[PDB]
Amino acid sequence: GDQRFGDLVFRQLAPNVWQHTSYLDMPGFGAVASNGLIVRDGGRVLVVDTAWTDDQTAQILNWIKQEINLPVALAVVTHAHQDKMGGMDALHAAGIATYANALSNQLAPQEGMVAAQHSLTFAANGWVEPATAPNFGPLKVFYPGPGHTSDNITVGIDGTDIAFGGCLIKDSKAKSLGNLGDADTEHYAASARAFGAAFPKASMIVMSHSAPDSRAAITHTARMADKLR
Ligand SMILES: Nc1cc(-c2nn[nH]n2)c(S(N)(=O)=O)cc1S(N)(=O)=O
Ligand SMILES: [Zn+2]
Repeated sequence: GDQRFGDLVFRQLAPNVWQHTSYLDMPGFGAVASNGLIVRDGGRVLVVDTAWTDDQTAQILNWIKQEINLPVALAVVTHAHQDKMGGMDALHAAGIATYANALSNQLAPQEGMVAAQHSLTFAANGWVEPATAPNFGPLKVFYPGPGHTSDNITVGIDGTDIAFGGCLIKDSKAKSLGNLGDADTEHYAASARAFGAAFPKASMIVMSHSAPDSRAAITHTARMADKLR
């Protein structure tokens, strides 16, 4: 099921969707996995999140070239942390248009990241303003509210039963909400539930640090976050 390519792992989730996995070795802690997505939309490819580094992200582009052999139209990055935006330079060097929440772009310098080249903005209910997400095809971007970070965004894949929660969502058997360093403990539970309500028919929930899970990943994350309030 899992395909090893260089230092990365690729898993096909649907006929047109793959999960990319990259690892960062943390001294005395062990290797930390981070997941993103690759979506084929006809004659082009769309990417959600970079890998931890530029070299790992260049390896994602190399896998796309070999396995799909279609051009990457754009990438969406889900917040200004290393696991999601660490490889922006490799996207830019390749000529790929990059998009992130305007807030992620504003926080990127303080977070030691390079901003995406375009900014997404959101309505009062969390849905992306469509003029800011042109020709996004099946990528349905939703800002669920502050949680893992104040800028965290999520992506539903239209035409599939998949939705990507990024670092906001943890798996159904997680014992904690992960790095809470930049988190909004007050609003986390409502943000997790808002992601679930935005994509109510998504049955496969993809996240940054666990393998794809059922909707119990959303409800369990919300239940752990209810304890932070
Ligand atoms: N272990 C780890 C977990 C998280 C995490 N993400 N979501 N929940 N926790 C993050 S993140 N996205 O930066 O906040 C980074 C690391 S590290 N120190 O780079 O290994
Ligand atoms: Zn993060």
